[PDB]
Amino acid sequence: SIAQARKLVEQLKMEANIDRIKVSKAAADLMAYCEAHAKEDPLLTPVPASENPFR
Amino acid sequence: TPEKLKNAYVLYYLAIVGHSLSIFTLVISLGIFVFFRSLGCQRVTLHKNMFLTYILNSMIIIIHLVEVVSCKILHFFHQYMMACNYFWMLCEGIYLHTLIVVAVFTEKQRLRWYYLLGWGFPLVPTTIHAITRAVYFNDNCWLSVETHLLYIIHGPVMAALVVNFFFLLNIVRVLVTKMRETHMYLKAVKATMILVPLLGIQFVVFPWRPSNKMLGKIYDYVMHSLIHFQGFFVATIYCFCNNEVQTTVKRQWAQFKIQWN
Amino acid sequence: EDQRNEEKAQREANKKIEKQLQKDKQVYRATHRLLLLGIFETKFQVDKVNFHMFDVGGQRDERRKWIQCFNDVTAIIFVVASNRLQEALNLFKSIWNNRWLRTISVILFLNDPRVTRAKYFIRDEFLRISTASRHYCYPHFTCENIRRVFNDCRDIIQRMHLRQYELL
Amino acid sequence: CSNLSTCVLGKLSQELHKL
Amino acid sequence: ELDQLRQEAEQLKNQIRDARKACADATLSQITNNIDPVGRIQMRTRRTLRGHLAKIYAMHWGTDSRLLVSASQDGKLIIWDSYTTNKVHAIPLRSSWVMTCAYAPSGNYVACGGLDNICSIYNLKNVRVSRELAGHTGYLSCCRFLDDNQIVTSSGDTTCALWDIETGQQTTTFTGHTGDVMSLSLAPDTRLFVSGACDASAKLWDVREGMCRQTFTGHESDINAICFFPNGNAFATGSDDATCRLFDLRADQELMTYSHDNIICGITSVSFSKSGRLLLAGYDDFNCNVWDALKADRAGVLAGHDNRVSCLGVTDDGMAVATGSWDSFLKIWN
Amino acid sequence: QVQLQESGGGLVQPGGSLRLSCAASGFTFSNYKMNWVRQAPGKGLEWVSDISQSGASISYTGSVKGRFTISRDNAKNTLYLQMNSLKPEDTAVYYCARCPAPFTRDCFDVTSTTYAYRGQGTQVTVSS
Repeated sequence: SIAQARKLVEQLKMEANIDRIKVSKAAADLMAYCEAHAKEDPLLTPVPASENPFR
Repeated sequence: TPEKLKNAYVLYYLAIVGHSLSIFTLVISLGIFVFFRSLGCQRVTLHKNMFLTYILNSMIIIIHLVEVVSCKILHFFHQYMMACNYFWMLCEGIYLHTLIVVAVFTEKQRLRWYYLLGWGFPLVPTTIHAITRAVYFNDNCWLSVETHLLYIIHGPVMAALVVNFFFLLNIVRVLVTKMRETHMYLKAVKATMILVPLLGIQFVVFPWRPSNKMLGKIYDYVMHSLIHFQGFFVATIYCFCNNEVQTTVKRQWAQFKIQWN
Repeated sequence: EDQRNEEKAQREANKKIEKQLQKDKQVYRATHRLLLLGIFETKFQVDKVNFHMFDVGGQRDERRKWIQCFNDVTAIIFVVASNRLQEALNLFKSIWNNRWLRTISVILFLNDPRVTRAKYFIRDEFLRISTASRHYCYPHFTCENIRRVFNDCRDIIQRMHLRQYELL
Repeated sequence: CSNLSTCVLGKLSQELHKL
Repeated sequence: ELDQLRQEAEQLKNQIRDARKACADATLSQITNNIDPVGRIQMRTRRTLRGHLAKIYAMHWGTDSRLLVSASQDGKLIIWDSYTTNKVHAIPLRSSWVMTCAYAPSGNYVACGGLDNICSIYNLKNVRVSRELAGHTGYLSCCRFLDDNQIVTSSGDTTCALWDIETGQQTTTFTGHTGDVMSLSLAPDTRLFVSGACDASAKLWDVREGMCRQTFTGHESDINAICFFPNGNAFATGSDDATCRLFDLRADQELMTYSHDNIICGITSVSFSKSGRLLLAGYDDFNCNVWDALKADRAGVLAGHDNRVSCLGVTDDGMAVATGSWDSFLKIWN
Repeated sequence: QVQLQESGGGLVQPGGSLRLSCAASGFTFSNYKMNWVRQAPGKGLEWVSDISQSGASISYTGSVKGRFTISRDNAKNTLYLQMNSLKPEDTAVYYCARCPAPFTRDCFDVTSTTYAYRGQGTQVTVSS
């Protein structure tokens, strides 16, 4: 299990080196995407029965 | 005679109350089967035809009740509906016995045969009775039941029921063995009692109205009460005490509260 | 002007498929699917009924996901080997109390005074888990074995049909 | 039908009709 | 030799945990809560596709947004036409146990993988098996197409694999998990695929290299189904502790938790809307709660099914939601 | 996020006693069902005991029944296992396993082939 353990540590350092944007910025980005495309969403904003192909 | 008229009137009241209540529950039970497509099974579709027969038999009896060549013709329809209803009970008994005992796996292979016995076969004895009664007897409204010529239509009906009673004996014999290999007496008595209305075994176990007046009157009350509510007791045990429809009804009602308002 | 052609094309495209599946629904419902325990699927006929059995010898022993697929089956064949016994009791105890395999029966195959008591002991221990919780255990022993899986699934289908009429 | 259980309606209808 | 290495990994792991909490400094609920919620979503069933016999285990739409493929447990793969409810193709399968189906983005290939641990590829130009991929040692849970040539599959012997169809060999293999990898979703840029497994872990893989880029462990039980946010920076995961969590790729931690104490039922499928504001989650208590994904409120409930919902998909034009359940009915919602 | 840490162990006399204390972190301990699992040197993994979600329903393996007794405490967020009159034949590595689902009664955690939710292992050793 010593040989197997080496694989876990090398995996950990690879994922530890990344830089992280802050949650405040990331939440602002996710909120910004939803605000921009909410007009073009047929489930949030419903479409009339002429535009709806399933009618 | 005043007592006889009073006795007949109460039974007449019982027939109207008993059948109207029975037909009301039956249409709801039959309605559940057609409306809910999830309940589609081989027994259920066979059950659907039996339920309409009860609906058909109850309405014709009530329409016969209000009136009491056109009179004769309606009675001929009444003879066919009464006969077919008893034969259908044999058909369900035939299906249940085959499903449990003879051919254990699914038996939708011979469904055409059941329809011929259920609907096509009752026509021949009733048509024999209608033809024979006119030439031999020429009864008015066919409203005499004391004649000796009713054996031809009712001979097969009694024959169908007695063999149906044999089927119940096999089913209980199979059931008790299954319980033993697994309070068994309580389930066994409950199982036989619920089986009786659908198979129509009240008639065979009480075949003849006795000659004693005290015994006859109590016999009259029990026989009239069971038969008039036989369609009601078929609809409750097989559409309300039945567990699979009970689950389906519960989920549907839940949706009815949220999407309504 | 091509909407009419599309309807004519599709409706006689759909009709050949729907009449195909109704000649496959008859063969699907005439197939009593089985599961063995303890990748290879072998279907066979004994007395003119089809038993489509799926051995799971090629899968791993993390069974908490691929055993939920097998909820549809009729009977789960259980083979034990004789601390190889107690760890087979805990698998049978797990499939018994599972929220998706609550209605699936189990057939046991466990494969002269000293041996007889030992065979009796295994039967008692397994029968103590069936009483803990709609589905009944069927124990068997050593020493034809495929007729016992026909004769015991027939009891399952008789008991599956008694429940429908609320009899047993 | 001879007062069998099979035709309860028959004897019920007939007696009321007579009276 | 093992204990000293474990301490080094633990010290390295400690560096992750303090950095993640320091980076956070806010939660998504706080900023978002001042915005107006969407209210109640009324979705009405429009089609009900009834052709299957056994339980519908998986469905996949097409980028045509009109044809969908569903695979049941009776060994039939059916390519429905969702507009006019007609069946285009019915394909018999060599194995009746089939746990996934995939529809190629060009619409020329249909792949279904089952418990035979073989992904099969069906050509659509009768229809017949073209290439069968047999390299896994467990079972095959989900599969997706990158393009018409290369297919990514999440097996159940802890390894995601990238396959080449014309050759038949795995070009790359991903072996980071410790449990049966249940579901993968693909990024919109089609270079990164998250995988959810039985470790309560979601991992981020870059398909060109073949190594675990990121690891998201915030769940408590097996992660059933996973779906990207439609821009490519976040994803939602469904687990067996009745919790949906939204994890961000750039902030490397969990933004939100979608859970109630009335919900003691495990998620079987997750999907997003077109913009991403609505989070749809199928549960195994036979309904599909709709979550306002920005504010963790329940917008509405889809309660039309009769048995456990297995797959849930939203079209690429965002018009419809098609759920497939264990009662052999695909219901299309608008 | 499930991490299970264990105490206890060490060289013991024959017929002594030991207390193995599994510490649980990451999950809500009140909803899951704990299990202890041996692994003797030269054997596979065996099963030892369990508790239900409340602290009521306890089972054991036949070899340890009457000698070992286990208990959890949900507020302290721990699990215990007290051995008594230990044999020189049951030196093993003891893990603290958790069944993978909340509010159920079925478990699949005797496996060696990469079970996720189990502890590090505590080498109980009995010399003579």
